[PDB]
Amino acid sequence: TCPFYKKIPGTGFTVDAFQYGVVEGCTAYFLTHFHSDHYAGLSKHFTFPVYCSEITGNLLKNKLHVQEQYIHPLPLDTECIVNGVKVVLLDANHCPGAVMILFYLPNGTVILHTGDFRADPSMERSLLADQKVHMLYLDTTYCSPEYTFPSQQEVIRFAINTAFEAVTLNPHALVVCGTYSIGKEKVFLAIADVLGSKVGMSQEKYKTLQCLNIPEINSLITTDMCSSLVHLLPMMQINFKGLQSHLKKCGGKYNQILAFRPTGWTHSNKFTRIADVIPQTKGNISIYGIPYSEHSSYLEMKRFVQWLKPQKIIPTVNVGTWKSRSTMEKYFREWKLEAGY
Ligand code: NI
Repeated sequence: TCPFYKKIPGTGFTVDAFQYGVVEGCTAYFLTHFHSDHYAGLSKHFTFPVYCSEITGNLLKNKLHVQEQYIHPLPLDTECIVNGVKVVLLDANHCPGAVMILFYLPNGTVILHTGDFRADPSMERSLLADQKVHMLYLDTTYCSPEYTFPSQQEVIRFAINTAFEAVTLNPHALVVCGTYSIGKEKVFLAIADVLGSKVGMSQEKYKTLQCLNIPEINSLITTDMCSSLVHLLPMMQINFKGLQSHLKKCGGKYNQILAFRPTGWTHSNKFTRIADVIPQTKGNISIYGIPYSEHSSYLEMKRFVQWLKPQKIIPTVNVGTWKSRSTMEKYFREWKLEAGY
């Protein structure tokens, strides 16, 4: 059955709760973003109302084939009414179309659900600042002090300079970026822009990108692999064997590959800075690991929560074991004692 952390008290609303069949009492199902864990169970066979951003609605319509009658897209930063209750969708700074939801309950309680988010100080000057938030449903993916990572902009700068140098040294080098879902598009778009190229990709991936309301998108991406010097492949193919194999397929138009694997955190965040990063190399193929994160680091998460000062925190990630929950509760109490709420 639907866990309590996916239910919004004193409404018949749920959030990211599509895998439990019909939820008893639920009149509106919210979807924060189009990542398979959160949408799990949604298909063309679903027949209840789904509330979401416009981008998330495009994806539901075109990729999952959910019938149009059940998709209720809402604009961002706008007070809207859903089944008699005031809501606001906010940018979550996660992947394209990802939202946080602010719920103003009839009794006067205010609840923020973050979805998946990368906390940022620009969130301290949104509609959130206008009133007290009593309960927070929090993306706790990286809720432990070891999880540090650079800014998105540091990582992009590094990727840009690396790619430009390599293709100026060898104009027959191909650049490859690994991918498995939406998110982290700035990586391949910024590399292509510095090389004066479109991004080449499969038909299914192009169809996904064509849903995301990216300005001038038709000038940036193509299905003609031949005509482009940046290619997207599945993350699973970003290894020496998969990359040599792809290079054979391109028809000797290229004689070298430089590849990037955007990952989350991995244990080499604890020593290295982004400027020290060096690739793994085998012959004419080099693979760079770059920690481009779309989740809050420990410090960004802590800052956001200490500003917000919620009366109760409800974790939404790593809640499956008591050890994890216990560990998280310890950090929440520390934050509260330091900040005086
Ligand atoms: Ni996500």
